[PDB]
Amino acid sequence: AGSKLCEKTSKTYSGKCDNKKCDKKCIEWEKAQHGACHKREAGKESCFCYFDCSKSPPGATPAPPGAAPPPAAGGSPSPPADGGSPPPPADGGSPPVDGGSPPPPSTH
Repeated sequence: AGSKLCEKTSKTYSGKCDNKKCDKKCIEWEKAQHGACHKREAGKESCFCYFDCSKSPPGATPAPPGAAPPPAAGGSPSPPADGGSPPPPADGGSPPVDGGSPPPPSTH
């Protein structure tokens, strides 16, 4: 009938290599359970995700490439970015005069 684990190797991830993006994209594209990213081989970033398929027995026994997954690793980059900082109020010049000017936006 069916009962095992299915893992994807960025077979449809595309785009840059991120942390949450790799996982989200995995569950959004491959509807997996958990995904991760790793840079290696000519600097090529690969995304590996694992999700229960068919039934997923208590033994797991996924479908790896060669039965040799990556180490525990410890990367997952995600610096402090994007914290609420929209563009200025579109006044309208025509011709354009740059616009903006001080004071500066929020978040020092």
